[PDB]
Amino acid sequence: ACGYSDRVLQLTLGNSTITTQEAANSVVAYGRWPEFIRDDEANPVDQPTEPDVATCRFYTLDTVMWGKESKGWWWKLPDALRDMGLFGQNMYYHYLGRSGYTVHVQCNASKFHQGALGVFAIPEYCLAGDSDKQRYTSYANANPGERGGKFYSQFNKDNAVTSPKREFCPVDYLLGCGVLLGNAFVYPHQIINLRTNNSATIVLPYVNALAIDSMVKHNNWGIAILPLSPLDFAQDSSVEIPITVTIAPMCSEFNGLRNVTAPKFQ
Amino acid sequence: ACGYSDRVLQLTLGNSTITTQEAANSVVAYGRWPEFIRDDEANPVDQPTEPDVATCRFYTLDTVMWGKESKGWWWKLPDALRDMGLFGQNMYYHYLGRSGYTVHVQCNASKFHQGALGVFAIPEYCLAGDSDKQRYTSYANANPGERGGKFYSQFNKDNAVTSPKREFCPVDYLLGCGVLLGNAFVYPHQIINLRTNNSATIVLPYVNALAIDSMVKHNNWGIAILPLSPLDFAQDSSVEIPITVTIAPMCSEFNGLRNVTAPKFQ
Amino acid sequence: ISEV
Amino acid sequence: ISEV
Amino acid sequence: GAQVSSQKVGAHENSSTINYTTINYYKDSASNAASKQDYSQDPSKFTEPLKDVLIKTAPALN
Amino acid sequence: GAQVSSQKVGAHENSSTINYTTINYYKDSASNAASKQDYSQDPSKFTEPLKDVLIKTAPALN
Amino acid sequence: QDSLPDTKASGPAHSKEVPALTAVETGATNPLAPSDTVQTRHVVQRRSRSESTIESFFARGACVAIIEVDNEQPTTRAQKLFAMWRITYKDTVQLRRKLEFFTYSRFDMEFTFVVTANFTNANNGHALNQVYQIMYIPPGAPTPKSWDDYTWQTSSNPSIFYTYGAAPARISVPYVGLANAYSHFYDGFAKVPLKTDANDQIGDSLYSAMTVDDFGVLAVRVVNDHNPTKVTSKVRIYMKPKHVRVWCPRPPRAVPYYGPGVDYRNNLDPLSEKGLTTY
Amino acid sequence: LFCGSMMATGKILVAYAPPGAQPPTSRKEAMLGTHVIWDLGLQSSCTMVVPWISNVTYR
Ligand SMILES: CCOC(=O)c1ccc(OCCCCC2CCN(c3ccc(C)nn3)CC2)cc1
Ligand SMILES: *C(=O)CCCCCCCCCCCCC
Ligand SMILES: *C(=O)CCCCCCCCCCCCC
Repeated sequence: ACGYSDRVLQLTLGNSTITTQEAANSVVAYGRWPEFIRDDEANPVDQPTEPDVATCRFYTLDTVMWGKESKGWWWKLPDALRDMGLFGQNMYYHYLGRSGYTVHVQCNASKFHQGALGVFAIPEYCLAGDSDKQRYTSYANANPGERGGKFYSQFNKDNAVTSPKREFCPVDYLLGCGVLLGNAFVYPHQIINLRTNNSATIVLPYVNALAIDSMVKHNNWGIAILPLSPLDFAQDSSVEIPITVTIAPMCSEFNGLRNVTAPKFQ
Repeated sequence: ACGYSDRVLQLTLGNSTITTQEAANSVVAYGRWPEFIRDDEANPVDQPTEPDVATCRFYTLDTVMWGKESKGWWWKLPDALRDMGLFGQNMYYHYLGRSGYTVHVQCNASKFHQGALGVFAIPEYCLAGDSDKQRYTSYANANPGERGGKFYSQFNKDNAVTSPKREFCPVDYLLGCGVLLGNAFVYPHQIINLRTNNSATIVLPYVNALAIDSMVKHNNWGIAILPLSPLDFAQDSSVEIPITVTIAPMCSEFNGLRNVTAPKFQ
Repeated sequence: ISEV
Repeated sequence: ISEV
Repeated sequence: GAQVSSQKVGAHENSSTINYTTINYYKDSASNAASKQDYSQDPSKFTEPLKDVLIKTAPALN
Repeated sequence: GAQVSSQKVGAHENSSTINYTTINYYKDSASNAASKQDYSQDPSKFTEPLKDVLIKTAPALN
Repeated sequence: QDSLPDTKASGPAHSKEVPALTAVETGATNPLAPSDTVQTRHVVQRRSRSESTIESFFARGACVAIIEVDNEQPTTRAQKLFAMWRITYKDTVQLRRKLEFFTYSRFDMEFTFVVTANFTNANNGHALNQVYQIMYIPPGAPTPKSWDDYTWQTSSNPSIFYTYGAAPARISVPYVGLANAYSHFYDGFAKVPLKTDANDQIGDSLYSAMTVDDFGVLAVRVVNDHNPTKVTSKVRIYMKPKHVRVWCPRPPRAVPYYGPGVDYRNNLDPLSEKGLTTY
Repeated sequence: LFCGSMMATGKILVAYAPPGAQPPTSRKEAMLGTHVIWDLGLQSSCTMVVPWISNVTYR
């Protein structure tokens, strides 16, 4: 009653609040809300750290621009947040860390613009590489941090054998991983179709073969954003609109405290 | 019953445990155990961060050496812990922070050594300066971090007017602050007298004119260690034994989260 | 037996 | 039987 | 220890419920055959992961 | 003479307690298989052979 | 009963209720039935999904390996008097693709062994029936250097002694994972490069790979001392997952596999040419 | 176990760092993980428990 709607949401976590007046409802991945490790599923015996409001709040990543040639963007979790305030510090000071996430993807335009973003949350998003060499992508390349990576329309094999790039070569219609993109919809997702909605909101539970794992060694969720339908406007052949990704950790807990991990990203 | 004693203690906080077989009981400053801010004494309205085991554990500072000429050492809290793991990160990411402390001072020798350490926990330990210029000690000099500062047997006025040192000149019998050292015993304290005990253990409550304050701008407690009776051994005129200070934050809570404070210690 |  |  | 269940009879002989008998011979359950009596479930966690699940005759967006 | 016991079920099929049946065919118990239902015990005769066994929070030597 | 829902009789409509319209942007599939959009009759439905249950889908013994072992005069150069295979479902493609519809799995495993043999050469006399030893060597255990060295003593490792000509050998394996479920996909590394490392090889690892030995090996040999004439044998291993559970669905592999990970190399063009308005 | 003379005294820090970071080279780094400060005295021996802190259920 009163005047409520499927399109207007307010998300509040910690000292951060997001408003949206053009949502397309919101997704809870696999019907499961984030939760803490239960005593009967517990494995590390040491008393956990639960930083609560200091880590479970909204971090906004660097904005990417969507234009007519944009083939797509990808991110990995927890990696995109490794340098995010106290969440990042907690991740690198503990051997173990589990956390769920609220993902809020932002992209507004105008009633005369056109285009549709496919936003996909993929469990264990293993990506394909550069080379004749199998399973050879380097850690530093596998993990772009906040920057994320991109997709390509086709497979350019990194030829230079002698001093190899050791990078991923994610081809768009193959979801960067040897499968057809049209089936990516079996993964938790939303579509930002510009005539309908400004944004997508996906709530992610911790998903793993274990209750807790190494956040530095292993990414749990991949965020893939691909243009299902290309950006278009009026007749201006070189349109560009911003896409902004804001992500919040949820029910974060950490075990195995010691001196800080300093990975080598060179 | 069974075999228990005033001299043998085990202190456990977080993933850290201290044992001692030669204690002289332990002091709880002003009869008050550390506690969290109560709702009816609360002032900042934002939901606090309580890092618990990740910050409320024992940090061991760099060891100092006690020799026949050692006039004394001093430290300030929270300053001595500003770079200590996740406690330090929480201190610098929040405008407000309150915390109590367990202070454990360590100094063993042998039944043939001699000497007595006066260990004092002082609320608001304002120290005296260098100069003709009053209240002129610089922030970077007022705050030695983990290193602490020292005492002097006498007042050497920093003469160089033109490019002033802006340092403290803490004279030992004046407790570095214009009073007589013999009265420092009205402050919470223990004595490490080497024929009696290896160590001192003082539990400090948060003490302030406010329930919570800026930890970066203001130190709550000063730790002063002065040799009440000089170190002596056999006939060897240049004896030296280590003093080690281990400190644990207790009931730590933080308010006012934002981007990290990076003070200039140059 | 355990006839279901 | 001897079902335990 | 014999376990008795009804068969789902497809082509019925010209001759009602028919049964089959099972006995486990080994202590380790890994050694056991497959019961093949498998319960199903709703697809909704996949077909409808929405926080506000709405009814098909109403407007999806409101 | 059939003997019926519960299996400790590890990986559960998508289909509760499952059982297995045993029968001894021979008069000599040496011929029998291994029950593998083995009870355990305290290590104390090895970890603590002390005439006065003391409690861990008290001083070992007093 | 396990039959699917009956079709309800549905008549004409003139209303403000519009099941036919929706918004896929939400992430949802429209829950429609024939009666929401056309007039339907009552159908008592008897069909069922019995054969497409997870157990029924995997309830089949699939070929995962062909191990070849020779029985001949131990000469002195690289021979096949014994062989070793790392246990995996990835040397073959068919079962691999089926398991990979899902991210995680948990199950017991049934192994069946078909052994075939033949005479390698035109003729030197013949061979008396062979017994084969299939030994499981879990990670950590001593691996054989010689077809009849002490490791084959098998005091603690499980071994099967198969007689040629007998019904194919069969055993069952419990769920043996270090985790609560088997990961068909692992987006991570076994090691992390640290800023303080000496060479930057200390922290190097294969992407997606977890443990170095995974689940160990099957060492196979002919227990028989060699005949004068050589006999060559092949052991075909059929794997069946039983008492199966699976989590998190995935798109099936659309392009040819290129090694143990998700890497693709070529034949990246899975779909045929068909005109937009052609039936 | 301290097998020194009874006139000998000392305090020792023994520690356990769960995997993932740089293996400790300084007491400063070691202090930060699981640890016991052992004081030598009449009770001759000290016990540090290495708690089960693992990602996998079995190593
Ligand atoms: C590498 C990718 O594949 C997997 O993740 C994966 C996961 C699970 C799998 O299950 C196999 C694990 C059990 C390994 C072996 C355990 C014991 N085995 C035996 C043992 C004894 C004998 C005589 N014969 N076989 C044969 C299998 C196999 C592969
Ligand atoms: C429950 O099983 C009681 C009834 C037993 C009937 C006779 C079973 C004959 C088969 C014996 C199986 C022995 C397996 C080791
Ligand atoms: C107890 O065993 C009474 C039930 C017997 C059930 C039938 C057993 C059939 C197997 C007979 C075993 C004969 C062994 C010499």
